[PDB]
Order: sequence, then structure tokens, then C-alpha cells
Amino acid sequence: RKEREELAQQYEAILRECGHGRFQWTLYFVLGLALMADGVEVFVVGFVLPSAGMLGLIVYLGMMVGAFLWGGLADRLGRRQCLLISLSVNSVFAFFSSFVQGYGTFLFCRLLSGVGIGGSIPIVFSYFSEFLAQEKRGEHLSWLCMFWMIGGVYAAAMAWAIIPHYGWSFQYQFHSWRVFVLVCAFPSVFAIGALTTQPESPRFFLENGKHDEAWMVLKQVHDTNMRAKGHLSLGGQVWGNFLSCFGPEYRRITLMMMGVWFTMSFSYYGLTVWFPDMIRHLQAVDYASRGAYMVYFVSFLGTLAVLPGNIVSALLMDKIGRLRMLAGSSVMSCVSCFFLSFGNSESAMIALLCLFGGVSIASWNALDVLTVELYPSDKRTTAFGFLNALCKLAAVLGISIFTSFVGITKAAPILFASAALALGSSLALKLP
Ligand SMILES: CC(C)CCC[C@@H](C)[C@H]1CC[C@H]2[C@@H]3CC=C4C[C@@H](O)CC[C@]4(C)[C@H]3CC[C@]12C
Ligand SMILES: *[C]O(*)C1(*)(*)=[C@@](*)(*)[C@@](*)(*)=C(*)(*)C(*)(*)=C1(*)(*)[N@](*)(*)[C@](*)(=O*)[C](*)C(*)(*)(*)([C]*)[C](*)C1(*)(*)=[C@@](*)(*)C(*)(*)([C]*)=[C@](*)(*)C(*)(*)(*)([C])=[C@]1(*)*
Ligand SMILES: CCC[C@@H]1CC(=O)N([C@@H](CC)C(N)=O)C1
Repeated sequence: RKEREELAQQYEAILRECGHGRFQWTLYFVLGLALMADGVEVFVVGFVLPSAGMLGLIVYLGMMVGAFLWGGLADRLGRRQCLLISLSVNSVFAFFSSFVQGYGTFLFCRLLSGVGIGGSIPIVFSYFSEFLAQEKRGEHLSWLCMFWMIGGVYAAAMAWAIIPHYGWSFQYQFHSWRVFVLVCAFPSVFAIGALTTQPESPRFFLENGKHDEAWMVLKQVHDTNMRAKGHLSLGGQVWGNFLSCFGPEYRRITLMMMGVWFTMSFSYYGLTVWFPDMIRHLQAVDYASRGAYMVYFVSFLGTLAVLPGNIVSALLMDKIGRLRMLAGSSVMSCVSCFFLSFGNSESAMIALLCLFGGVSIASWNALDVLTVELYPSDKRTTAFGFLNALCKLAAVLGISIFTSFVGITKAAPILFASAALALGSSLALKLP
């Protein structure tokens, strides 16, 4: 009641006293490594597992399980400790999958690494947010979403360089897809190695009755900023946390948030996995009328296209508003997806999905900052993790359907995603 509000006000006051600029900008990279690992795994699942009947979409079920699990645990065990555990699991099994002599065993040891990386985004966003003050929280949570694209481009370049060929078979030994799989673990290994040097969030320590082990974290933040400026029953506890997200105070918020998350993720993941298929079909039909580098090129161009949108969102959200930014950017993403149909030619279709990405990254940034503004640290990571599990389910729902529609229908998935984003924007415009 009064204790929670007093704690939130006092923690915001102390966090604003600690200052911003050095500790936060270091933890930003330390956690961007984890997000880059997330993007790497997502790329390998969506655009490299088919290269070996949509059996690669089992890794997304793994990721949904892992997101829910690690998100729920991170609110009881710690944001940093559970980020360590999740990244460690992902890294160990991404390592394993390269030494494995099959696909029935490679897919399992990669499903478990997908489970690992499932809980990266919820914990990273809930963990970085415990260190950021109110007037910088949105702007500095918006820069994280670029590391996802950086990880995706990393994965695409490694694929095009080590395994540009479609040959991917496990039996011989010391292949070149094994080298790729090992090399795609590197962002995760660095993320965990760097993350073992950042302190667990002070908000979590305060919530966990650890006032001293929170004061040490806070004094570290202050000293780092200034010197550089100058001078089980645990399952029952996680269930309580989750069933609170649908209490009288969070049922409305949680349901509308679930809808926005699910629809945005459905549209985005379906569209982005379909678009290379659309390009390949377009060029195959063009050839009939008369590889991995194409996916790398479009990955690079998309990573550059979300850039101005990410910068504008990050710099503006503190004044345009998180609710308003989410609503407007979701409307713009809907309309740009509707326009995506016109790009009759590949040369023009690349640019229309560039537009989709550029105008939709602002909605994603607003969503990720809003799902941390609307929940308390007592349940922030559980709520974020559940909503990210919904995002992974949407990603399967969207990648399966749209891939099914590749050739048989021309502007089917464009219209599916336009309607989905319209529903998502309708829900987003209603949030508090
Ligand atoms: C190179 C191009 C494609 C980059 C485009 C960047 C996007 C993300 C930018 C450009 C103009 C921006 C919009 C300008 C003004 C507003 C105010 C209000 O209505 C809510 C957000 C909204 C609607 C902004 C959302 C983000 C926005 C759509
Ligand atoms: C580089 O983006 C990422 C990030 C993580 C995983 C994969 C990946 N690449 C893709 O999904 C392939 C898409 C075609 C990239 C893309 C996305 C958007 C919104 C616009 C463009 C032009 C390309
Ligand atoms: C335009 C790119 C949107 C991507 C898709 C995705 O899944 N993103 C994560 C970033 C941690 C998110 N906002 O949840 C961002």
C-alpha cells in the first residue's frame, strides 16, 4: 500500500541522485551482447534451420517455454543471476549442437539452447531498467533494440561466409556448418563473460529484503558515475507472481498488453521470414519467364533502416509519450505493411520492407518501454517474460502461416499482417 509507493519514490530519488552516463552506458553494452545473442539465435532458427517441414519452429516453442520460465524465476532469484543462468544454458547447448552427429540430436540440443535464450529479452529489459531513472528510461531502453539487429546481421554474415552452401548434414566430421554453429555461440559467450562483471540490480535486492546488498550496488553506480565524471515452493511463488498479473489491478493492462504484443510479433516475424521467400519466388518466376548473401544484404539494409526510426523513437519518446508513440507508430506500421503489397519487383520490395522496419521499430521501442513502465519490480520480469512468450508463440503462428502462403497467394500475408497490426494498434490505443 503506502510502503510500495514510498519505496518506489525513494528508489527513483536515489537513482536520480546516482547520476547517469558511465555505469549505465557500460551495462548497456554488457546487455546488448545478450540481446545480440538473442537475435543470433532467432536468425539461426528462422533462416538457417530450414537450411537443414518447419522443424526449426520447435526452437520457438523452446524459446516460449524458456521466456516464461526464466522470466518467472528472475523475479525471485535475481535479474543478473537468472540472466547468467539462461545465457549459460544457451551457450552450452549451442556449443554442444556442433559436436553432435545427427539432426534428431542437433535439433534437440538446439531446442535447449533456444530455451536458454528465451529468457534474454525479458530479463535484459527488466534488468537494465532497474538502473535507469525516469527521465532517461525510455530513451536508454530504446537503444537496446538495435543490438538485436546487430546480432541478426552478425548471424547472416557468418552464414553467408561459412555456410553460403545449402549443404548441412551431420553424420564424416569437422564440417563447416559446425564452425558456423560454434561461431554463433560467440556473442552468447561474450555476453555471459561480460555479465559476470555487472552487479545484480539494487531494486531486486531491496525487494528481496537485502538492503545492504542493494546499497552496495547503488554506491557502485554512484561511484562509477562520479569518479568518471570527476572527483519447489519457488514454483508456487512464481505462480503467485503470474496470477497477480491478472489481478484486479493488472487484468485490463495484462490483457490489452498481451493482445498488442501478440499481434505485433505475429505480424513482424511472419513478414520478415516470409519476405526472403517472396523474393526467392519472385526471382525464380522471373528466371522461369526467361543466395544466403541476399538474406545477408536485406538483413544489413533492414538494420540500417530501423536506425533512423530507432534514433527518433529513443530521442522523442520522453516527450511524445510512450502511449502516444506506441499508438501512432503501430498505425504507421499497419499502413506501411498494407503498402508492402505494391512492391511488384524485388528491387522495390526490399525498400517497402525497409519502410516497414523503419516505421515499426518505434512501436517496438514504445512497447518494450511500456511493458516495464506498467509493471512493478515485484512482478516486472514475470510479466515481461510472459508477454515475450506470447511474442514467441505469435512468431510461430506468423512464420508458419505466411510461409504456407508464399506462392499460392500473392498479397495474402500482406493483408493478414495489415489486419493483425490494425488489431494490435486498436488495442495499443486503449492502454493507460
Ligand atoms: C527513413 C524513415 C522510414 C524513418 C521513419 C522513422 C519513424 C519511426 C518516425 C518518423 C516520424 C515519426 C512520428 C512523428 C510524430 C509522432 C507524434 C505522435 O503522432 C505519436 C508518434 C509519431 C507518429 C512519430 C512516431 C515515429 C515516426 C513515425
Ligand atoms: C537483421 O535483422 C535480423 C535480426 C535478427 C534476426 C534476423 C534478422 N534478419 C531478418 O529477419 C531478415 C529480414 C529480411 C531483415 C529485414 C527486416 C526489416 C524490418 C526490413 C528489412 C529491409 C530487412
Ligand atoms: C523492427 C525490429 C523489431 C524487433 C523484433 C523483436 O523481436 N525485438 C525485440 C528487441 C529486444 C523486442 N522489442 O522485443 C525488436
